[PDB]
Amino acid sequence: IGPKRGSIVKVLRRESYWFNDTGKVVAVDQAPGVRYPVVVRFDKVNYAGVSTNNYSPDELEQS
Amino acid sequence: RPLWLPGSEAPKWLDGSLPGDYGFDPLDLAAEPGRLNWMVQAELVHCRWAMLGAAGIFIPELLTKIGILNTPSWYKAGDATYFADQGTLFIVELLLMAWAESRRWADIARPGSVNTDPIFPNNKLTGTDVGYPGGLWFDPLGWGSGSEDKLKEIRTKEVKNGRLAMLAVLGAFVQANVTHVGPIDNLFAHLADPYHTTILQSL
Amino acid sequence: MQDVKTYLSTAPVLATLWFGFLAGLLIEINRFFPDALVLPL
Amino acid sequence: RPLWFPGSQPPEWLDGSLPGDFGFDPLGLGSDPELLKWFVQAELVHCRWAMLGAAGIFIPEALTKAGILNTPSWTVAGDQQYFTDATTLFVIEIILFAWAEGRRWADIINPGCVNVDPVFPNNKLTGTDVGYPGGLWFDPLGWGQTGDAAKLKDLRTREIKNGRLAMLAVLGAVVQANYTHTGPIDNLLAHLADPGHNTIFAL
Amino acid sequence: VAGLTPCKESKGFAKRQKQEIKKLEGRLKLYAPDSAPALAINATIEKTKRRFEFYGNQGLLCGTDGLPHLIVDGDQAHLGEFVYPGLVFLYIAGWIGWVGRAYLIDVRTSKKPTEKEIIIDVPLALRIMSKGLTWPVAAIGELRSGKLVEKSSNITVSPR
Amino acid sequence: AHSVKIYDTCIGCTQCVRACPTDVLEMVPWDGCKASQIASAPRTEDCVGCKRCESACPTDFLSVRVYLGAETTRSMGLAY
Ligand code: CLA
Ligand SMILES: CC1=C[C@H](O)CC(C)(C)[C@H]1/C=C/C(C)=C/C=C/C(C)=C/C=C/C=C(C)/C=C/C=C(C)/C=C/C1=C(C)C[C@H](O)CC1(C)C
Ligand code: SF4
Repeated sequence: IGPKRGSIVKVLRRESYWFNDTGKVVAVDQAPGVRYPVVVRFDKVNYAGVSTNNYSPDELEQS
Repeated sequence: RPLWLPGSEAPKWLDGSLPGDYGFDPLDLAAEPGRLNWMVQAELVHCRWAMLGAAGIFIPELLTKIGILNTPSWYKAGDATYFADQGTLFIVELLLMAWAESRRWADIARPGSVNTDPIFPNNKLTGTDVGYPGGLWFDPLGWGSGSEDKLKEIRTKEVKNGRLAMLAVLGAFVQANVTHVGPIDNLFAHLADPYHTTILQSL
Repeated sequence: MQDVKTYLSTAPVLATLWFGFLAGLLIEINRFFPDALVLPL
Repeated sequence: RPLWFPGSQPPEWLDGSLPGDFGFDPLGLGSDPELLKWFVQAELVHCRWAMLGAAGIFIPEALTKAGILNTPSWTVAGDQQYFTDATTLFVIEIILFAWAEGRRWADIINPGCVNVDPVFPNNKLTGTDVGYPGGLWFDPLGWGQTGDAAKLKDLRTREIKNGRLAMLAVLGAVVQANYTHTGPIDNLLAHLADPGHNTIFAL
Repeated sequence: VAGLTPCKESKGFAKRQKQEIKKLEGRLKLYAPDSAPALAINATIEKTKRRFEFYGNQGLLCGTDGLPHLIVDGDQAHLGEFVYPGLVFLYIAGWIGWVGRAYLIDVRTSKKPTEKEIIIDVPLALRIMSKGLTWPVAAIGELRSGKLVEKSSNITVSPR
Repeated sequence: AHSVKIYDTCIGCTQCVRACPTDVLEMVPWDGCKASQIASAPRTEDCVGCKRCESACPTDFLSVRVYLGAETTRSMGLAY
């Protein structure tokens, strides 16, 4: 599943720090039952200092 | 081709097709796609208004120095009285400039659209390139047509004579601001004592 | 100078060198042209 | 290889390829290869301006002491009155050196680009190294263009070491005028009489 | 204009010139006339007399306090109080705003974009600080071409 | 007392439990992540409300979330 590994996606999740921000997909989990399989890496950190977050494919579009 | 600065790379937008191209865009004012079409039309009116400007600033002042016209100076020509009011002649100009420049505005925006007459449509302008309205009203001698290498030379001669006139007219402006003397007398005061009539002495 | 000029290009040094030049310029404007309340040009 | 400090190891950036290279870099400011080529270019025009400086400081003041010429001292030479004012003597020189050093600025950045005369393209400079332009205007005797490289390096080494003595001399003339308030030829003849006492500690 | 006399014919403005030199002349009475601190007060008096003769010659408006007041409405007499040095300012302030904006675009497309802001790339900086000279033609040029503003779909927006 | 809620954005990184100073959080099995575990708050009546778990949660936005509600002698942290 997922759009593609190594692709550029835009986050549609409202409560994330990287909403409407360009991110790079580093891992998509193909195991069933995982709610947020797509792991997206960002060039900028959030207030917690991390750049790695998991999103569903419904919360991302290819840009 | 020769450039404005030897050892400097020419910009990617100024490729050398345009007449008068010496790769001189250091501040990148014509980089953007579609922008160099506007800046040639801007250069062409400014160069032709300055050659019209230099023929009305220096040539009547030079013949005043000989004394066969007795025309007033150009910076005091706005105070001169005529058959019309000086304020009135501004607005009659910009009603005529509203016609002549908006016909020119549509040529830059939509080329090949306003070459036909608004009244008698058999009269059509023969100009093909943008910024060169060939026709009986503007080029009656037909000097704007021929080979492309021959046409590039006479278009190079408009803007090289035009850039000199722009510098000229910008020079007369600052000369009349800090010295308050007309610019033919500024030339004749520079052929008498050149090392004492300089921009540092005039501040 | 692969690293000395990198230190000289840091944010506090370049702020000191620019504002040293900036306050150096505005003081020297305020010597030859002091008490300037109205721009004449 | 002669070195400035015979026990010390020579620096890596000073490999002896440059003329007048004696390994003197205790602060190591020529460590960057891009900045070393700028500093060699900075040292060349420093050397030749100081040798031209030392021929206008120590040569005519020796003729002033010997009575050959009635030229003023080098400290008060700019204070004298000429046919051109010294404020507007600078902007004549600044304009003339915007073509002399500005075209020299391109040769340091882009080698082999400003070697062709723009007015007449047949005239060109017979030079291949940065900082040594050659040609008829700068090397009319052809001594700087030799086939052998060992004699050519020593002649450029002879140019540098003659230069850096004058950079000590013109700096020496500046501090002598600030300390003794006397011309450096007159400081030499005061020192040639009693060298034990007439020194910097004579106060 | 606005009930203010010109400063060249203001009796209160000439009173402040009289009582400022008199304050400095009484400071000069306790020094030798050729002394070094007396040359500073003598240079202060000539700086004061240059100042008052400059304010009256620019058509400044002086109130009942004897003080020069600025008319910032855009009067044809009063352009150098606000309009002329405001356009001089906004050109310089837009120069600061254009070369700082163009530096961030030039370092966003880099390998480490955050190391180029603590350590400012001077050859990259100085090649666009010259380019900030012609900035109204480049700001409205980017405004007309759409490169000045970013679309709201690519802008980080806090949720409702 | 305090209501600690775990959401489905959790990756099972366990550091919310490790940052807990009053043993509220525990890791239960789950099927929604690679680690196959999610946090839970059974002893939420022992929660002081310090939000050390929210400081240690790397998920944006947070998976553990502490809502300060009615406060008792457990959630006031008193010894008297
Ligand atoms: C080309 C180099 C050079 C030469 C030959 C001279 C020569 C002279 N200087 Mg000196 N001087 C030099 C550069 C030079 N200086 C420099 C770089 C400075 C700046 C620090 C000064 C500042 C200076 C002062 C302020 C005074 C002298 C004075 C003197 C005279 C007395 C000697 C003395 O006290 O030396 C003092 C020497 C120094 C302070 C610096 C040492 C000079 C260089 C750097 C070292 C030697 C370099 C080189 C090996 C010299 C080769 C000499 C060779 C041709 C024989 C003597 C004629 C005095 C005078 O007027 O005498 C009456 C005087 O008061 N000098
Ligand atoms: C290298 C090194 C190594 C590491 O880096 C460390 C260190 C230590 C840093 C170093 C070193 C350094 C040094 C020593 C420096 C110095 C320099 C100099 C002194 C120069 C001068 C230089 C100098 C020069 C050019 C000079 C010039 C001159 C001139 C023009 C003159 C003129 C004149 C004349 C004729 C005469 C008249 O009447 C007057 C006049 C007009 C006045
Ligand atoms: S710290 Fe956050 S992401 Fe990690 S296990 Fe606890 S609730 Fe889940």
